[PDB]
Amino acid sequence: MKYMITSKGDEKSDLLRLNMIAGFGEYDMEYDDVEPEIVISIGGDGTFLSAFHQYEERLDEIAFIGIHTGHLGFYADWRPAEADKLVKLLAKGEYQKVSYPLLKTTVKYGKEATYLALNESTVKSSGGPFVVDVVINDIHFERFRGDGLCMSTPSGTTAYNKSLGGALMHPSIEAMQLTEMASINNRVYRTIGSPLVFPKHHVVSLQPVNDKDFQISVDHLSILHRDVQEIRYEVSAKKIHFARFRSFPFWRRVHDSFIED
Amino acid sequence: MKYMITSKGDEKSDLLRLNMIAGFGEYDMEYDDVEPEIVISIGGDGTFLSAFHQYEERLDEIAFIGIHTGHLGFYADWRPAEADKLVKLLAKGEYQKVSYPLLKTTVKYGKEATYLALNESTVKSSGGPFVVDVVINDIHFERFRGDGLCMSTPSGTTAYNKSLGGALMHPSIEAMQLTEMASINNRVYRTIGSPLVFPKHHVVSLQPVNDKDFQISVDHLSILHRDVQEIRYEVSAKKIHFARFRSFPFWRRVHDSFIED
Amino acid sequence: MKYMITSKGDEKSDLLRLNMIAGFGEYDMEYDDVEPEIVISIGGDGTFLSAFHQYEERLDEIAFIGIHTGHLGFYADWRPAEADKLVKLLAKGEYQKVSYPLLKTTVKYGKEATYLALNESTVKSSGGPFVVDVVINDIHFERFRGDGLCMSTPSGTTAYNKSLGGALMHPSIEAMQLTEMASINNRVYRTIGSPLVFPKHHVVSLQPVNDKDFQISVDHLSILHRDVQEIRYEVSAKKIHFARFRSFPFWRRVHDSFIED
Amino acid sequence: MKYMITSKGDEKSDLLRLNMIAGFGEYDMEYDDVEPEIVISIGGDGTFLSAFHQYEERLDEIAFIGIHTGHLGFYADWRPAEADKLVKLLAKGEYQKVSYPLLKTTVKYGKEATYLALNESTVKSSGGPFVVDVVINDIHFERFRGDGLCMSTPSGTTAYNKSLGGALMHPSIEAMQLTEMASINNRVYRTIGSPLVFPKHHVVSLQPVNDKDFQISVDHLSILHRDVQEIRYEVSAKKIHFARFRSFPFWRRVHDSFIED
Ligand SMILES: [N-]=[N+]=NCCCCn1c(Br)nc2c(N)ncnc21
Ligand SMILES: [N-]=[N+]=NCCCCn1c(Br)nc2c(N)ncnc21
Ligand SMILES: [N-]=[N+]=NCCCCn1c(Br)nc2c(N)ncnc21
Ligand SMILES: [N-]=[N+]=NCCCCn1c(Br)nc2c(N)ncnc21
Repeated sequence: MKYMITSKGDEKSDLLRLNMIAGFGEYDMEYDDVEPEIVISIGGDGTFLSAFHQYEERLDEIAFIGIHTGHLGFYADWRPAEADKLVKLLAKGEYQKVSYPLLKTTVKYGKEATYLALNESTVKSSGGPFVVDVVINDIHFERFRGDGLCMSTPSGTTAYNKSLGGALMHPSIEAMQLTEMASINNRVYRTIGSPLVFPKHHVVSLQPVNDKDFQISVDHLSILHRDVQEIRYEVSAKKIHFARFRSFPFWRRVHDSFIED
Repeated sequence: MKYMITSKGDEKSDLLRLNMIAGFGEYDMEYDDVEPEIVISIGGDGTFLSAFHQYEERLDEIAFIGIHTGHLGFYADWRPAEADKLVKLLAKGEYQKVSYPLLKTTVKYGKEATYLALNESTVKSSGGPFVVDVVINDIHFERFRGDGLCMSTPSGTTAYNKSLGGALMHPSIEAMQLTEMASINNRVYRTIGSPLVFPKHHVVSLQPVNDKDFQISVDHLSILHRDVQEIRYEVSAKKIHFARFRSFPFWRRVHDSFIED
Repeated sequence: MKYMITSKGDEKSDLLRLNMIAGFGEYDMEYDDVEPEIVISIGGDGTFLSAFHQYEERLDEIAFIGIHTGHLGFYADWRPAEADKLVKLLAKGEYQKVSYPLLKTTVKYGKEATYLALNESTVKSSGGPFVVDVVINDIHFERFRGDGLCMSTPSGTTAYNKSLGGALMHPSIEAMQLTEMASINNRVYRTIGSPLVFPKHHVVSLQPVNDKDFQISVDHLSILHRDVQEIRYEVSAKKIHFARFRSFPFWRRVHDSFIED
Repeated sequence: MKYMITSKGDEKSDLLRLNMIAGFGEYDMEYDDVEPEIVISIGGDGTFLSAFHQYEERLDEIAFIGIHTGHLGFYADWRPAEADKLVKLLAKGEYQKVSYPLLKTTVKYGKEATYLALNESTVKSSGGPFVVDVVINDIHFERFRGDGLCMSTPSGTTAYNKSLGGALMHPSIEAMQLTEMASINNRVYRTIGSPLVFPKHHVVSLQPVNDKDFQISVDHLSILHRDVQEIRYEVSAKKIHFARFRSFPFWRRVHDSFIED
């Protein structure tokens, strides 16, 4: 199969990449970063995020693999000492795949721009106060007033969603979680406060009240959008496919990253 | 069909019950509180909880309906003014049903006792300090130290789970959420802190460390269990079936109860 | 005495201002917005904040008064219906004063800039990730990693400090409170998480780790500072003096704003 | 001076106690556990709590010292390796003292019982639902509905108060902090949610609404009180006096216990 390898850019990740290319050169494996069926990221979860968005147009044709040359990552979750064994079983093929849900973010202008997120998408205010009306399935739910909102993927719950008090969902649950950032709550302004978990086909809409410019982020990318009229959140029909080669449970992956290792 | 009606016991709930029995007497409807196919609770969510556990041995043969004579409830969510229209469309039959996930709680002794919960099951310490080892899918996850733990159903997320910082899940998501109660976290003792959402077939086990007596609650019921050896939490294969007669979205039901009405 | 009146700028606040000037014209009261001893703000807490920072160079010579033409404010906490009675007892003089603590914020460059805050001062990152070392009384306390930090005055605890989970302090306590914004906590990075309350003379220092550009806010004002080397927080020796004319307890003021009114 | 030493009861704490008595026997130091001026606790913070309440009738005549034979404590905060140096400088006298605020808890029946707490006092419900009206300085503040309340001393903020989201106050601030336990908040029932910090002479009163039986705890002690009519919280006029022998800042003590050591 075709393959390619991204690297964090530091010394050890580049050297581990060339070592796997040399190991791949001993098999029926052609290097190709244009039409690959296997994408390997070496470095961290951020390096994996770049590899995902780099090939987010062909998600159904790629099995992703992450190698962490630093601390353990939730996507780059295979030690460098297992690089040589990764190459062989990848070269055989006939491995099983695992798929995670993704977040679909739509932005409408007075024009439309859609995005896909592996971790989360956030909405903050371009300087001024952040005020939006939250619409769930065409029903007005609340008028949010604070620092912003964060809609997280299941696997993204361990990232920014966790710092905002959100819960950690197992990535086999096709859903999305919304969390609040420093919400103002007084006798006249009311937010739900609790994080919200939405199943598939549930559409969460954010609609402006005053300023129509929001700082919208999607994973690592963050762009200021002007004259915004609506932000639509829903579980994406597209999924990301990992190459499963051993057994590393998500809760074990959560334990090693936050409890002890 | 056979039917029965429970009442909160106050004046208006009893009078609304006799009015529906009289309205039911004008149809092919026999009253029977032993083998009913339709159970109506009048009062509040607590009155509905009693009706559920009263017929929790025959959940697949009953469509539940809740009427709130007081404030809006998440299970008793139909106004008394709609009692006369409930009777007629219930008498016709040919309504659609909706099903919610339930929580299965297993307790092992040096003997076994299983339970079903509509909202949540909690574990606290019988006087002394609460210490348990949390085991997720036979893998040790953490050693919890605090006031206790709460495993909530999807519909139960709006109850005790909400007061503990847990997220609100849509009841169409077959899952269960675990929350922490006043967990102690220092340089040597570590808990995850974030709430955890577990899909079906995921088994969460609580195992004692010192004292084997815990105050285990299941919905409104709470019993002190002695010489406890294991507490097993998992999404139940059994479900509760409501009688759907109009359109009352869960998020609309959340809005009316916490934001404004 | 000399006096001046600021107004929110809308119709009713301007008309209430001219009405008090006319009422003041019936006494030994000269209007002067350069050297006043009594400053009246009409509008809201934001209008009061502007009046404070407008005369923050002469705080020991001014008694402040706030009138809310909208909802109740914690500084603008006197109804417009009491405007005519405010004018008379202000004209008599011989009222008692009440004083609140202020926050002193120092910023050092490779040059020094000091500021005074009535509510709080916040530190966020200019685009990139926010990382600082927190130094309390010259002892390294923690390496913070997240969205930012907020040091609040006692009276400022009801503002942004409250949205960040901070506690509400009575303004008679000469202290300052620090709160965290979306702090990242994993097995390798650790923050205290709890808000911290510091007495007088306690100096809290924030020191950069990578980027030396921070978005530093002080009350409503927010300015991007570049090549920052240190941010020093401490309870200010200066205080703000209100003109006490009735009895409005802080906890009563908290009750009317968040519980019910 | 007279002195006495309490011990956790395990082997090393008893042996360290007899070693200090033998070291004290080489000075003008008489052992006396009835009228001592110096009390030494060996073990942990719990052992120190027992020593405090054991001599809480003569707090103005005693300088307390805590030795931790296990992990670092906030009261037992001197290593066993410094036991021999503690004995000598204690025998010289002429050390400086440091004093911490205490919590005064009053309970009224249809009779009165007062208590002193070094960490905190908690109020929970004897089985049924916990509902109280919170009265601050004779003004009704809120109707609390949840699991209970916790009023903490400044030094007690690092204990149970920290697990409940409360802030950490420096013990030089004569104040008390109130925190909420799993408070229920819906459209009809409202709590402040934020922790509250009260200065001296501020009296916080809890008054029953239905059940007059509460599980009231004071530090380690916990007693069920029946037919309760009022619970009064205020900063105590009495203080605890430690024997200062080196320099161990409270924030350094917080750092070593929660961040790293
Ligand atoms: N706030 N904040 N947090 C930033 C986390 C950055 C590292 N990181 C990435 Br990039 N993705 C994940 C993920 N899915 N889970 C956990 N950490 C992750
Ligand atoms: N802590 N605490 N909270 C007690 C809530 C009691 C009322 N109540 C019942 Br009973 N069941 C539900 C439910 N599913 N959602 C919301 N309120 C509910
Ligand atoms: N986040 N956020 N919150 C902004 C609050 C703005 C209104 N406001 C002002 Br301006 N000052 C105070 C104060 N001291 N207490 C309460 N509200 C206040
Ligand atoms: N929940 N819960 N937490 C129990 C803490 C028990 C140990 N411990 C004692 Br006993 N007193 C203190 C104190 N003042 N600070 C920190 N830990 C303390």
